Amino acid sequence: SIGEPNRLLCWSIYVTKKPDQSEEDHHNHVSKVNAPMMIPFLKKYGIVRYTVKHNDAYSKPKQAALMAGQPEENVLAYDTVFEMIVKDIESIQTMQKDEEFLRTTIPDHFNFADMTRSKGSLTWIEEFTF
Amino acid sequence: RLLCWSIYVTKKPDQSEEDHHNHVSKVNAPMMIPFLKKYGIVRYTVKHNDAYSKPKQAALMAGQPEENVLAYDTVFEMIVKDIESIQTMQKDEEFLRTTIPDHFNFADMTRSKGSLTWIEEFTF
Repeated sequence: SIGEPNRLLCWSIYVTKKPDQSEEDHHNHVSKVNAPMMIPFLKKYGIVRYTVKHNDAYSKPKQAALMAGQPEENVLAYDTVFEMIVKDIESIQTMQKDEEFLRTTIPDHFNFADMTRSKGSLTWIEEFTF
Repeated sequence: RLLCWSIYVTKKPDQSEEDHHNHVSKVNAPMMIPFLKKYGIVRYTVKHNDAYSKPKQAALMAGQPEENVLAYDTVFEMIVKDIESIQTMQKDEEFLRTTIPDHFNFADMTRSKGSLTWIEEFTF
């Protein structure tokens, strides 16, 4: 019954925006509509931290200057990345079975995500703050 | 707006998972911390997609096509207030002297990627 201790986990979702949609629209929906919607469920299931990472018109010129010289192929091209730190997987498995979470959030994904081109990652992490 | 400098690495093709992640945590990471501190770096997060996380990833993503899995072995995240903090570090000759050759010990540098993003963050 003794087991390897639980390490901090990061659950990350990589979102490509809908083809027709504009960057403004995608990013507005995510920060203004989809984020307030998610906050409640994350609190409830004991998510440590929630980070939304934007690669939009504000970051891309900073990105082009920092990575000048690199081929476009060496850039990760997702419009948004959502990241949730949790202490254990069961937090997120239970939230994925939440009928309320699902009927709320799942149809909203069709307003900003191309699901044929989105990805997920569940990692254990080492974090250092300075 | 805080920024996130993210590097996505696939292990060297003739290297085991065990060795990749051992190298990253024990060799690369203590090499990097001094430089990250010294420049303006706020937070450094190493994410590991190895045999500890993969069974948890599979349980959680059960049913989904394998193509939906992000395939990188390690992901390195640097929070900074400006790109200038990363640039200054990437022109430190002792940083370059030591960290570049170390990349050849863990990363397949044909299949690595970077991203720079601005972040929204809510702590609970």
